[PDB]
Amino acid sequence: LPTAQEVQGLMARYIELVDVGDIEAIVQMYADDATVEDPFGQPPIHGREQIAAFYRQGLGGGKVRACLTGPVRASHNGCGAMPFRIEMVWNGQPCAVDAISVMRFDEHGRIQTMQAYWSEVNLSV
Repeated sequence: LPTAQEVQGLMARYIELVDVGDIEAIVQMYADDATVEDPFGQPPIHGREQIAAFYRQGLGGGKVRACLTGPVRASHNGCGAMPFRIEMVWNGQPCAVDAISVMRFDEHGRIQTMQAYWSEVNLSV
């Protein structure tokens, strides 16, 4: 179970992997039975294949950038939350999303649950 410092490291690493677009490396951060709710409010997806498909759809387009917009907030029970911004292209036009990711890690340091808070009010095209 990651310490608060280790959570800061892991969640920062996740953003780095999204930024360079390494689908396989992202998927390996997840527990094999992990759930993802992105955006929060939508039905969860379950398991590494479904999670792989999700990131392939989102990042497979090639030109996606992601960065922390503030520090990772970490707990002492293997959880954390971070503010970030994703920049993509739908239109040929640049668009961006401001989001917050909340993660719970398991006792092996893998992501058990991820929830991403955002909606169209956080979108700019």
